[PDB]
Parts: sequence; C-alpha cells; structure tokens
Amino acid sequence: GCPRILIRCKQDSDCLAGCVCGPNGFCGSP
Amino acid sequence: IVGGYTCAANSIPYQVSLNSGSHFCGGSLINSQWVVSAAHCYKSRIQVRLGEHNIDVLEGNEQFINAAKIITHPNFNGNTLDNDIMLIKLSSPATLNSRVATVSLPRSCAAAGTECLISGWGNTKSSGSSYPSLLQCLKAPVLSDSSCKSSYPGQITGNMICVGFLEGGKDSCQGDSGGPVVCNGQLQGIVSWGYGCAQKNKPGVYTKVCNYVNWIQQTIAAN
Ligand SMILES: [Ca+2]
Repeated sequence: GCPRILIRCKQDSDCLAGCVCGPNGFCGSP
Repeated sequence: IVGGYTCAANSIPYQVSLNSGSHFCGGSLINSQWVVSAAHCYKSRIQVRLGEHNIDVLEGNEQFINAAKIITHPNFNGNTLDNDIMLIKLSSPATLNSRVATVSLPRSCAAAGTECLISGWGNTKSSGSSYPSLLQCLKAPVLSDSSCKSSYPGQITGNMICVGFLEGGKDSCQGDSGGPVVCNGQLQGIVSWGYGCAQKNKPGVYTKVCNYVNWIQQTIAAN
C-alpha cells in the first residue's frame, strides 16, 4: 500500500515505497 | 479524510498538525510534553501545531512548538510499516485548555465493531486531490482481524488494525498519517497506510497503539 503522509513530489523517487507521484504532485497509491 | 465531515472547531483537542513548512502528518497529544504519531512521518525537524482548526489561517488560539526530540520505534520497518509509531517531545510543554487536551492511551485493545473517530487534514478525494483547510472527522468501526487480513493478504502484522468500511467511500487518506483513531476516549489507532483511499475492500490500516503502551510510557520516562 502507500503510507498516508502528505508529500509534494516531482517524480516517483520523491515518494515512499508503494507510492507514485500523482498527477497533482502529491504522493499516493498507483 | 474521504467521505467524512468538517469537524466543529476544536472538537478534537488532542489532534495536532505536524508541520515542516506545511502540514504533512497528524499526531495526538498524550501528555503536555509529548505527541504520538507514525514513524513514517519522521523528519529531522518538526513543528507541532496544537489547537488548530484551519491550518491555513491564524485564529489566535493555536500553539506552535518545535520538536526537541523525535523518537521512532526501534523496530520500525519502512518496508512493511510494522511498528509504525513515533514519539515527539515538545521543546516546551503545551498549555492544556478546552481546545488543547490529552487523549488517553488504551486501557485495553479495541474489539471488532467498536465505533471510532478518525480525524485529519488529509485528502478528501479518493481520486484527485483536495486538501482541506479545516479539520475533517469520520466515524468508523474497528474491523475484525480476519477481514483486515483478508483485505491485505500477507500484509497486516499483529501491530496493525483495520478501521473503516469494506464498501469504500469513507477512509483516511494522504495527509492523515500519524493522526488519531479514538474509541471510547482511548487512542486505539494511528493512521498508517492503505491501498489508495476509500477503495472497496481496502480499508485504512492503523497502528495498533495498545501494543505500545509500555514503549510509550517508558520512552517518555527516559527522554
Ligand atoms: Ca489556524
């Protein structure tokens, strides 16, 4: 799954394991 | 919080916002000097904001205290998120009042079906992003261990509980991590993780705080 921390991202590596960088620049589940 | 409602101002006085420039996680005030949160919310510097309702507007009633100590559970594991619990020591004690209050640790583990209150400033959409200024609230029941395990096969440790709705639509979400799940005046869960938010058969997964009462009391009485 994706931990529920708010992270502003530019690309997936900005994100914790199990998350990707979403279409609005927030980390979340694929 | 997806599918919840806007909390009445300061109706969840143990709720804090963890801020590193902006809000990024929740936490719960457990004594005047210490906040409990999720370990995956670790950052080397954290500002704790207490008495908040609108995190974007200064109401004049909030307390802003930087963390002096941030202690992740020693066994925390960033890959299965077992032991996803963290203690933050405030650099100065919070002033307790009607809007800034402690929440009790659990006297005992919470039974399936127990109704709880989950809260936070996380995403309110299960698709797309909509981050609220005002604290959101959701009533939700504790799910049985088997249904939790069934929802996330091979992923729920004995240190995790599911709270929510298998039909979807109501859940915590990104930005809610570290926040409280309170049932009968007791902090039973910490927002931890999930597959997306508010998806069918994918309830929120929360740290089972009743397993940590010894670690918590003791970590405090050492730092
Ligand atoms: Ca405010």
